[PDB]
Amino acid sequence: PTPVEEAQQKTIEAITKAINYMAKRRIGALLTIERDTGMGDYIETGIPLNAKVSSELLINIFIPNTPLHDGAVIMKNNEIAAAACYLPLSESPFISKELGTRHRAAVGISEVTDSLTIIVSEETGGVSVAKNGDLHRELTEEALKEMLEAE
Amino acid sequence: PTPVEEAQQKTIEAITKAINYMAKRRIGALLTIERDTGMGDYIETGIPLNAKVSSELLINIFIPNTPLHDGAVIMKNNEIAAAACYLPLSESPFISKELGTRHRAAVGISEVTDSLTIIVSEETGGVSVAKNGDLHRELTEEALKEMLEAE
Ligand SMILES: COc1cccc(C(=O)n2cccc2)c1
Ligand SMILES: [Mg+2]
Repeated sequence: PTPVEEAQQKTIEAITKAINYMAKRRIGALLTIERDTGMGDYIETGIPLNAKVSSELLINIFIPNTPLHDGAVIMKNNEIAAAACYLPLSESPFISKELGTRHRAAVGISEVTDSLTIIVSEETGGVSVAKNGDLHRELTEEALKEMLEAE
Repeated sequence: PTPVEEAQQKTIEAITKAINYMAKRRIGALLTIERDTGMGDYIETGIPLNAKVSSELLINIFIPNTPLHDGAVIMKNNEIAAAACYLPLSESPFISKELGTRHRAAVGISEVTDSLTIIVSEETGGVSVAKNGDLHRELTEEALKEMLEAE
């Protein structure tokens, strides 16, 4: 594999390890991966990080009662661009009624970009992904990893 | 002021805001600012960030009982280079005997570099600075700012 491909694999490994840990601990999380539609307008609403990705940094961002935990992390390739970002809220009727703002924000950004957003529920620990206006819930660890690899 | 001057002042303000937050909550912290002596060997022992400085990120790094909080943050060229870094423990017999390994690590790096290290005590929330092999204890906010500006 090329350096670009190896870097992508390392970033996938960092994301999945972080998400798997937050799911086990019921740590709510909202992580949007920019794709070909630029998300600068949303990145600029958060706290700039421009940080190398690591599982450790991803988890710490979302620890409850901390400055960075409310709002979305937006990643650009192999960097965490910003945290505590605003995303627009979807009004889609296909969002389970019991779900809160993180899931609605994820679907919302997925309606106006080609990004992939991962959500961890603080209520159940369930992991979901929003893409192209659809929310896919209750993902296994294997399914999430495959989704990211395909992305 | 010049761009460089404004950037230095912004970073000092971000540091002092984070230190004040951790002192109030008695969150142990260890933050070393690289100066003329290169610290790459110590940076390489931690988790790479190369992140923009913010008080928010500093606070979200230093969360008790997290891997990212286990060691020193090292700053270089107005960025957070890495977190959870190793620093050498001082063997000086002239450090206050009630202080533990955090303060000995700060003094230790200050014995072999021209860096400035800030320490927040998890026992008391007291703020200290290590430079040139000495520990300056029980600093006020004004005292810490003066040290950062002098540095
Ligand atoms: C010690 O419990 C914690 C608490 C918060 C964050 C982490 C962490 O950074 N990781 C967990 C698995 C890989 C990375 C661990
Ligand atoms: Mg299902």
